[PDB]
Amino acid sequence: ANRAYPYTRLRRNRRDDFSRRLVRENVLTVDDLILPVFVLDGVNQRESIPSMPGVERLSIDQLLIEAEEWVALGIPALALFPVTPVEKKSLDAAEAYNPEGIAQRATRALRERFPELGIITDVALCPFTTHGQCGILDDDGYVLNDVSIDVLVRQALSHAEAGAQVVAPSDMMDGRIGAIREALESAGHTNVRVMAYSAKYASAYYGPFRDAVGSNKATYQMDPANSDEALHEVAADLAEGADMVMVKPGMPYLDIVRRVKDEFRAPTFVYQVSGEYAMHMGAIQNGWLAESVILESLTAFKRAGADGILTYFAKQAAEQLRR
Amino acid sequence: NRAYPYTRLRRNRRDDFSRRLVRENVLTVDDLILPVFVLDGVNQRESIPSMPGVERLSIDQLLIEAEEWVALGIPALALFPVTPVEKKSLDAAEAYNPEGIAQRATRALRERFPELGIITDVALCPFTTHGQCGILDDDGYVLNDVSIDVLVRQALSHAEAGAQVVAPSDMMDGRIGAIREALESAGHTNVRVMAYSAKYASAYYGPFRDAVGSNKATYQMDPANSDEALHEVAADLAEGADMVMVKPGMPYLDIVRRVKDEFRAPTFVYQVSGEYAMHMGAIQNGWLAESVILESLTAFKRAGADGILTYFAKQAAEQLRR
Amino acid sequence: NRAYPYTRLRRNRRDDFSRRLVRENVLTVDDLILPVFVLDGVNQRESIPSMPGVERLSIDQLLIEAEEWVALGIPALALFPVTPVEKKSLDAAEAYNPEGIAQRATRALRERFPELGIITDVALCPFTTHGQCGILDDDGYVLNDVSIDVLVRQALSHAEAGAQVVAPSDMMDGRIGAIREALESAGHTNVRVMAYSAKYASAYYGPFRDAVGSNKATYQMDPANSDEALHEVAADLAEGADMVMVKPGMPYLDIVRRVKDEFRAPTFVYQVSGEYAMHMGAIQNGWLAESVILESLTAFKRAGADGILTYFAKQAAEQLRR
Amino acid sequence: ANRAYPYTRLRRNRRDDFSRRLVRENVLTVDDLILPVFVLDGVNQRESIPSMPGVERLSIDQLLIEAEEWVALGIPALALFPVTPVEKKSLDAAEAYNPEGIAQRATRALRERFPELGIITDVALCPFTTHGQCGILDDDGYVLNDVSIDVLVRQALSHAEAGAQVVAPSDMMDGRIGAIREALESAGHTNVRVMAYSAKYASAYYGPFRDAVGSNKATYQMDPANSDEALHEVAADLAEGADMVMVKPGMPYLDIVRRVKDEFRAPTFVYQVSGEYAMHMGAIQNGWLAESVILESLTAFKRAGADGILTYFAKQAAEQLRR
Amino acid sequence: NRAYPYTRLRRNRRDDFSRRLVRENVLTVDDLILPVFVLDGVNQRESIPSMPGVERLSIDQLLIEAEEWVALGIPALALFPVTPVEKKSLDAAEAYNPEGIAQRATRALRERFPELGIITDVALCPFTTHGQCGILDDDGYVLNDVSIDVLVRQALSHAEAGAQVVAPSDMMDGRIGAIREALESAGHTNVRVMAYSAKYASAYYGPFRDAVGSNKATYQMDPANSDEALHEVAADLAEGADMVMVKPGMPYLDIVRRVKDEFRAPTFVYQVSGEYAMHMGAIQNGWLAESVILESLTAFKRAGADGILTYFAKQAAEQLRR
Amino acid sequence: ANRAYPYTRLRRNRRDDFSRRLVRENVLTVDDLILPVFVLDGVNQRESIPSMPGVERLSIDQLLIEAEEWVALGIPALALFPVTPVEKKSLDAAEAYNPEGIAQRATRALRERFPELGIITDVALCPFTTHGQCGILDDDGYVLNDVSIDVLVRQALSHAEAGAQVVAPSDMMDGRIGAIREALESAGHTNVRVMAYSAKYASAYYGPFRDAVGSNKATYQMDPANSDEALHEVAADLAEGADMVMVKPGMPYLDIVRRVKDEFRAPTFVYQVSGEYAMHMGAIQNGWLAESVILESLTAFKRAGADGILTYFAKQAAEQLRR
Ligand SMILES: [Cl-]
Ligand SMILES: [Cl-]
Ligand SMILES: [Cl-]
Ligand SMILES: [Mg+2]
Ligand SMILES: [Mg+2]
Ligand SMILES: [Mg+2]
Ligand SMILES: [Mg+2]
Ligand SMILES: [Mg+2]
Ligand SMILES: [Mg+2]
Ligand SMILES: [Mg+2]
Ligand SMILES: [Mg+2]
Ligand SMILES: [Mg+2]
Ligand code: NA
Ligand code: NA
Ligand code: NA
Ligand code: NA
Ligand code: NA
Ligand code: NA
Ligand SMILES: [Zn+2]
Ligand SMILES: [Zn+2]
Ligand SMILES: [Zn+2]
Ligand SMILES: [Zn+2]
Ligand SMILES: [Zn+2]
Ligand SMILES: [Zn+2]
Repeated sequence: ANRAYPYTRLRRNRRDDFSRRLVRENVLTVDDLILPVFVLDGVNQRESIPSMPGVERLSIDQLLIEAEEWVALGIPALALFPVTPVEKKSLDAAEAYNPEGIAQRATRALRERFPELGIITDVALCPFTTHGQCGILDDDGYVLNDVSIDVLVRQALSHAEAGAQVVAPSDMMDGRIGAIREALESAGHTNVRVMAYSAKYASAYYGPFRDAVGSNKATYQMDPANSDEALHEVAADLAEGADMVMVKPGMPYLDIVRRVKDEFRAPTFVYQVSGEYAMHMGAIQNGWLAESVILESLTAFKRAGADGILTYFAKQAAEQLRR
Repeated sequence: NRAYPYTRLRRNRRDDFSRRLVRENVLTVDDLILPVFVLDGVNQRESIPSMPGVERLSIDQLLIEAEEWVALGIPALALFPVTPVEKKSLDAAEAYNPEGIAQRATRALRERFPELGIITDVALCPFTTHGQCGILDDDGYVLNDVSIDVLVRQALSHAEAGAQVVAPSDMMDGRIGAIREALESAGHTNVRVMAYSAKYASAYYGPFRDAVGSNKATYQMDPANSDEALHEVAADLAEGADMVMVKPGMPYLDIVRRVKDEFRAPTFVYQVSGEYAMHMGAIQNGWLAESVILESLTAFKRAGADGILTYFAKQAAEQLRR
Repeated sequence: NRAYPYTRLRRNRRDDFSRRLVRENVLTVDDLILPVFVLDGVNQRESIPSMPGVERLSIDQLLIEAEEWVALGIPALALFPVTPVEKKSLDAAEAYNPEGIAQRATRALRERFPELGIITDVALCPFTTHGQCGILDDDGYVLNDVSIDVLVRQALSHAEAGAQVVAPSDMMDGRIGAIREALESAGHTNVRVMAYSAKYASAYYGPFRDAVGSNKATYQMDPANSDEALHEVAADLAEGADMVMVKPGMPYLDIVRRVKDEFRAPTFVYQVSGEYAMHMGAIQNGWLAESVILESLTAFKRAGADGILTYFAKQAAEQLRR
Repeated sequence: ANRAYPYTRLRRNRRDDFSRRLVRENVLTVDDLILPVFVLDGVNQRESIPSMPGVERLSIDQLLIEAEEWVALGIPALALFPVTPVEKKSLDAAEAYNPEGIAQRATRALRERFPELGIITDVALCPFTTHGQCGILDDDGYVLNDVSIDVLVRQALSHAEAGAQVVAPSDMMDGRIGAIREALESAGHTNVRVMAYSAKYASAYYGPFRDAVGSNKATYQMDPANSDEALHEVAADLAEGADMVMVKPGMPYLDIVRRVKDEFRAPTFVYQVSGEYAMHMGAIQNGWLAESVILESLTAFKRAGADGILTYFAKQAAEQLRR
Repeated sequence: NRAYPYTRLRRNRRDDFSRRLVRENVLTVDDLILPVFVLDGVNQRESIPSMPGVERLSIDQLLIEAEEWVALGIPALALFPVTPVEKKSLDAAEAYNPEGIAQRATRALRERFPELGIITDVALCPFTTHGQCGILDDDGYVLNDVSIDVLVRQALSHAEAGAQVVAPSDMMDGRIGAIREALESAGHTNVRVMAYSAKYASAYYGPFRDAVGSNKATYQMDPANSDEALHEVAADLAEGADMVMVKPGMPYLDIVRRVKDEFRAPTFVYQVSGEYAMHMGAIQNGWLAESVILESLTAFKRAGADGILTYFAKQAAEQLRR
Repeated sequence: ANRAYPYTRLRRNRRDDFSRRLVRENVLTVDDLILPVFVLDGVNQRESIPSMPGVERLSIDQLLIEAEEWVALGIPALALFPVTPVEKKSLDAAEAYNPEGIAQRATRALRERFPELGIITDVALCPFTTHGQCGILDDDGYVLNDVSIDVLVRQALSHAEAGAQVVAPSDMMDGRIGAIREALESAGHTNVRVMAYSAKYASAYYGPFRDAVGSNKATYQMDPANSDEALHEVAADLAEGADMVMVKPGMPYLDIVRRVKDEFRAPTFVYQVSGEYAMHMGAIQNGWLAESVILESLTAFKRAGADGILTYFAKQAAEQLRR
C-alpha cells in the first residue's frame, strides 16, 4: 500500500502500552498449553531428571496429586510418557499394548479423577524395545515399517480402551495414521482423536528426553534440512484421518509450523522438546537469561501459527498468565 | 483428501478440552475500545432510550466512570461530544475550539488516567447546523478540500489537548494525508491516526444520532460495494494511517475479513449504536441470551479485527475478567 | 494425490546417498558472519561468562585472530565496540569519532585483510550514558529524527574508515533512507546497508549486554507481531537497503521464512548472544550433543536466510571445512 | 517494495567477493551429482564413444575400478546404462529382465563392493528390442503401452532383486510408475525408490546416446513445444508413487525444471543429456568456450530448482568442487 | 484428479493432427532478431572461426545480405560494431561519434530498408582500451554514474542516426531511466529501449569476444541468482524500458520463464555466441541433427520469450518459410 | 512495476510494424483450426443452408472431394455432423450406433482416403430422436441422464470401430465422459481421444445449426449467466478422462475460455457456432463489416487461451493465413 516514512512511522503504535495492546497480533493463553509428563511405575515415587532441571518423573498417585493444580490452572491436556521398567522391554514391544502398562493405568486413573482433563497417550514402540529404536528391527537392524504398525495399532486400541481422548502416534512409520484410524473406527472408538507427529525431525534437541524415559533414526525421522518434505508428511496424515498435526522439535522448526498452518489451515501443534526446555532452563538458572524468555518462547509458537504447544513449561507459563 | 469416516470433524468437538485446544480465536480485553458520549456541564447523566444501559455523561462524571473502565483493563475510549445546539455553525468552528467538549474531556482524561488511550473523533457533522459531514457549497454539496482544512485544525487541536489517537470519521477524500502532513509539520510525530476507511451509508446508525443530538451517499460508501473498500483502505495506508477501520460492524464482517487479508495492517471495526440497540432490545425481551454479546464480539476477532469499538466494552470486560 | 503405500516417504530416507540427493538445504561457510566484541587498548583479551568461549579482544588481538577467520573462509565480521564508560555521553558523539574503537578497528582490518567483509554497527546505544538506542527528549522518550541525524554521521564515519557494509540496528523509523541519502550524497555509492528490519524487544539479548557493557518497546518490535515485520522490511527495501535482517534468530524463524517468501531479497538473521549461551550451556552440561550447532545453523538456511550472524561462526566453519 | 535507483543500486552487493558470496542464492555441491555410465558385457574392456569425447564404455570390472574414485570424490549415485550385445536383442525384450543381464550383474557387483553408493537402474525396453523403439511393437509398428509395461515391471523387479536402491523408468509409457510401484510393493521391495522420467521430450539432443548404447518417438515422448503438459505428467507420476521425478533433456528445458519444482515441491531431477555434454565438450576442445562453462551449466540446474543432476560431467565437476 | 487409464497422455500424441491441435507454442519468423557484426571499410567479409558460418561484414556488404534477411521476413537486426583498435580510448568517445560504425550502419540501413528494425547496442566495452563496460576509477572499478553519462550520449547518437530501438547492454544501475529521460527530453519519444535487464557474468560469451575483437562480476549478475533477476527487470520496467531481455539464453530459460510470469511484459532473450558455437560444432561433427536449431528456438518460445536474438535467425527463417 | 508516463509510453512498440510483430502476444495458425461439416446421406448431393450463407451440406463423395483441399491447406481435423434422414429417427435413437449410419460411413471413407486427417465424431442423440431433444425422454418429457448415456456409449464405440481418432460427446449428460472412457478402454480403444463439450450453454446462438441438421434445453445445457459452474464442469470431465475440453458457444463465452485455460492448463477448444458464423457472414455480405473480421474473431479465441477452434470459417481462414 505505498506506506512511506514519515507519513508512516511504525513507531507510533509502539509509543504507548494501550496502542501496543490494541495492535498486538497474538496472545498466548492457557487454552494453548499441553503438559508432557514422565510417569513411573510405583507408588510414592518422584525422580529428578539430570538433564531437565526442575522436571520430575512421577508415579501415578503423585501425577494425580499434581494434576489437581494443573487443572486448577486451566491446563487443558497432558501428554503421558511412561518410563518403562527395563524388565518389561522386549524385541516385540508387547508391553506397548499391555492393558496394565503404565500409560494405560495412568490414563484410567486420570480419566476417572479428572473427567474434563484431556489425556494424550504416546503411540510409539521405542519405550518398549530392548534396543530403544522406534520400532521392530529386521536382521539388518532396520526398523520395519508395516510390522511396527501392527504393534502400534494394538497400542492405540489399548489406549482408547483405557479412555484416552487422544492418541498421538510419534513413531514416524509411513501409513500409520491411516492404519490406526481404520482400527479405531472398526472398533467403534469413533471419537478418539489422533494427533499425528507429522513432521518429526532427526534432531539433536531430543537428548534429555532419552535421560527422562530411559532409552539409524535418519531412516525414519526427517532430515533437518528439509521443509517442503514436511508439507507432504502433513498432507498424508490429514488424508489418513488425523484430527491434529504436529511439528517436533519446535523453536528450531518455527518456519515449518508457519508453512504447515498456512498450507493446510488445520489444527496444528508443536512440541517444545526436552532439549529446548533444558537449554532455556539452564540459561535461566545460570543467570544468563531472564525468566521472561519462557513466555517469549511460547508466544513465538502462537505467532508462527500453532494452535497448541506441548511444553515442559506449561505449569510455569500458566502461573505467569494467571497473573 | 480428508474424508469421512477417517475424518470426523466432530471428534475435536467431543470434549471442552479439545474444543479449547483447537479454538482459532479468543477475545480479550486488549480488543475492546469503549465509545462514550460526552456532555457539557457538571453533574450530568442522561439515559439514551434507543441505547438501553448507555448514558451521556458530563466530564466530571466521565472521570468517575473511567476509574472502573481502567480497572477492567479497557485500553482506550473513543470520545463523542454532544455539542450544544448553540455551538453549531455553518463554519463548524467549535470543531477546533480549545474549549470544546472533546478538547476539555481529552485534557481531563490525559491528566487523570495517563495510560488510558484517548481516541478523538475528527468530523464536522457534530458542529454543523445542517448536520452534514462538512462544509457546503452553494448547491448544498459537501466540499471535500475546504472541509479538510477544518478537519486539519480540529485534529491539531486534539493533538494539542493530548490525544494519543485521532480518528477521522468524515469520509473526505485525501483527509488522512492532509491530517498526517499537518501533524508531522507541527511536531506531533507520534499522534496515531485511526482512519475510518470503509464507512458505509448505513441505516444502523439511527441511535447514535439520538445519542449525540443529530443523505450521505455522496461521501459514505454504498452498502453494495466490497472491492471499493479495498481501494479506500489502500489510500488511507498510503496516506499514513496507523490503523484502519470498517463501520458499521457486524453487517460488514466480510469487509473486515477482506481488509485484513489484503493489507495485513492494524484493523478495527465499529459495532455501532444500531447494532448495540438490536442486541440489547432482544436480550431485554428474553428473545436472546446474554451470551450473544460475547458471540458478537468473537465474530469480529474471527473476521480479522484487531480492535473493536463497542458499547458493550464494559459488560464484556467484566465477563472476560471473571 | 500421493498416498501410502504407493508413496512411502521413508524410501528416500533409507540410505545416506538418497538423503543427500534430496536434501533441500546446505549450510556453507559462505553463510557465516562472525560478530566480534572489540576493546580499546593493546593486548587485551577478556572472557565473557554468559558467552562461554567468546572473548572481547583489543584491535591488535583481533587482527591476530582474524588470520584464522580468513583462513577458514568466513566472509565477513560484524564489529561491536565495547565503549569505555568515560566515552559515553548524552549526545552519543563517540558514535562518529574517527578515533572511536569501531572506526579504528575498521581501518586496521581493511588494511590487513582487504577481502574480508567488515560490517559496522550503526547504533547509539553503545554511546549513551542511559543506554537507550537514541537521543532522549524531555519525557525520556527516544526522539526518532534527531537520533537519525547522529546515526547518519556515524554511518558516514564508518564509510570513511572503509567499511563495506553499515548495519543500522537502531530501530528508528526512516533511518535506512536517511543513511542512504547521506551515503549517496557523499559519494559512498557502494557502501552496503544491512538493515536490521525486524528487530524484536527480546529477552534473548541478555548476554550481549554483558559482553558490550550495557524497555525498548517504543522502538523494538513486539514479539507477538508477524505481519508488522513485513511492513518493516518493505519500508527498508524501499528506502534502499541492500540486505534486510531479522533479530533474534531461532525464536523468529517464522519471520525469516515470511520475509524471504514475500520479498525475495537478501535476507539475514542474527543468532543472538542468548541463543549462543543457551546452546553452549547445554553442550557444556552434556545435555545436548555438539551436533546441535550445525542443526541450529541449518535451520536458518532452511527458513530462507542467505546469511547468519553467529558467534558459532568459527566452530561451524571448522566443522564444514573438514 | 518500491526499490528505485539510486537508493537501490543492485551493483553494491556485487562490489566485493565477500558480499557476492553472502547473497549468492544457490551453490552446486557433490550431493547434487549423479554419474550416468555405459556398461559393457566383457572383462578388461573400455571403448571410446565418438560423439561423446572423453566418455568411455566400461566393462564391469573397469566400472568397479573407476567407482573407487567416484566414491572418493563423494558422488552419491550412478545411473547404469547397459550396452546390450546385438545377439541378446529380440522382439519381446526379454533380456530386460534376465537376471544375468549387464545391468543386473553390474548392480550386484557394485552393491557388494560399494554398499553406500547409490545405484539407479534404467527401466526401459529400447536397449533390448531388435528395432530400438522404447517398447513392444504392434503390427502397425506402434509401441503398445500396456504390453510394454508388463515387460517393464518384470525388469524393475529383477533390478530390485539385484539390489538396486532406485529404479528409473525412462520409457514414457502411461501408467508405468503405478504398475511398477504396485509390483515392487506386492513383492516386498518396500524401499526401492522409483525415479520417474516424468517429462521426457522428443528431442534432438539424444543423438550421441544412441551412439553410446548401440541403438515414431513422438507418439510417446513429449512435444518440445509443451510446458503445461509436463505438469500433468509429473502429477500423475507422483500420484502413482514416484519418489523422485525427472525432466529430460535438461538445459533446453530449464523452464520445465523451474515449473515442476515450483508446482509440486517434490524431489526433482534433471538429465544433462549426451547431446548437451557433446556440444559443451566439443566447444571446450575447439577452444571456443572456457572449462568454467561446466560448472555454469550445472549451477543453472540448481538455480532452476533441481535437487539432483544426471550428468556425464559429474567426475570433472566433483573434482572442480573439491578444489 | 486425472488418473491412468482414464487419462492416458499418449492419446493426443498418437497422431500428428492431434499433436498439432494441442501444441502449446509455435516459433515464427516474427520471433527472430539477427545480430550482426559490422566492420569499417568497404568490401570486407571476415569469417569467425569460433562461430562457424557467421561473418563480420562492412556496411556495403551488410546492405547486400540484408536484402535476403528482409525477404525472409526477419523483423529486426541487432548491430554490433567491430571497433578499430585505434578508435578505442579511455573515454570511450567513439561510442557517440556520429561517424562511428554503428551510426553509419544505422543511417545506411534506415534509408535502404525503412521497415527493417534496427537495434543498436548501448555499451562502452567496444570502445574502451581496457575492454571493461564503462569508465574506470582510480581503483580500476567501473564507475556507474559517469559511465551512464557516456551511454546517454551514445543512445542519443543512435536515435539521431534513426535507430528505432536502443538496447543498453552495459549493466550500469539506473541507466534505463537516464537514457529514457534523455530521449524524452530530446524529443525522441518513440525510440524504444530494449533493456538487457538480467545479463549474467557468463562463460558463454567467449566467441562474441572473438567476433568483435575484445572479470565483470561487479556489474554482470552471478549465474547462481534468480530472485535477483526479478529485481533487475522491475527496476528497468519502472525506469521506462519498452522490452526487457535475459542474456545468455538457453542456460537461463528458468529466468525467462520467471520474468514473463512475474511482469507480463515484452520479454526477449539472447542466444549468445557460445550457444550458437556449441550447437554448430556439434551439428558439423554429426553429433546432433540440424533439427536441434528449431528445438533450441522453440525452447525460448515455450519459456515465455516474445523475441529471440539469435545467430541462427536466417537458417531458421528459411526453414520456417518452407 | 511502477511503469508511469512519459517514461513508459505504450505507443512506442506500436510505432512500427516490426516492433508490433516482435511483441505480438498470439498468432493464429492452421494448426488451430477444426472444420465442422454437415454430411448428407446420398451421392452427388450438396444443399445450401439458408441461415448459414456459404456453407453446404455435402454427401460423402463430395466431402471427400472438398477434403483434398482442406488437407492441402493444412486443416488438421474435421468435426462431422450428420444430417439424419427423417425416416431413421426414433424414440430410442438407435441410428446413433448404426454401423452404416452417415457418421460411421463418412468416418471410414475419410480414414481410408486421408489417413493423417483427424476425424472428430459427434456423440449425441439429438440428431437421431424423433423429437430432437439431446436424449431419451421420460413420461414427463424430461431427458433421462443415465439411460441416454447407455446410447451414447454404444454410439461412441461404433465411432471408434469406424476409425474415428476423436469422439466428441456434445450431449451435456452428467457422467458421460467417464462412462464413454470406461467403455472405450474395456473395448481396447486405448487411443481414441475424447473431446468433451464441457461448458456448453443454453444459447440462442445455435439457431442456424438446427436449420443445418434438420432438428427444456435449460435442464441440461448451462445457464448463460454462470461462470464458476463451468469450472466445475470441466474439472469433472478431466477427472473422468477427457483428453481435450471445449466451451460452446465461443465468442459470447470468451471469458469462460480464459478461465478454463487458466484454471486447468489442459487442451482447451472452443466452438464458434453456427449463429456466430451467420451473424459475421451476414454482416460481411451486407457490406457492414470488413472480411478482416474473420481473422479478428479467430485471433480472439487464441488470445483467450484456446488451443483449437471449431469454426465454419476454417477454410477461409486457412486460405488467408497461407497468404
Ligand atoms: Cl468537492
Ligand atoms: Cl519521535
Ligand atoms: Cl559506482
Ligand atoms: Mg502419598
Ligand atoms: Mg508420515
Ligand atoms: Mg477515503
Ligand atoms: Mg523500520
Ligand atoms: Mg584388469
Ligand atoms: Mg507419464
Ligand atoms: Mg539493472
Ligand atoms: Mg461425382
Ligand atoms: Mg458435465
Ligand atoms: Na490454541
Ligand atoms: Na486485539
Ligand atoms: Na548464503
Ligand atoms: Na541436491
Ligand atoms: Na514473438
Ligand atoms: Na493450437
Ligand atoms: Zn519412538
Ligand atoms: Zn461525520
Ligand atoms: Zn541500539
Ligand atoms: Zn527407452
Ligand atoms: Zn559491455
Ligand atoms: Zn445434442
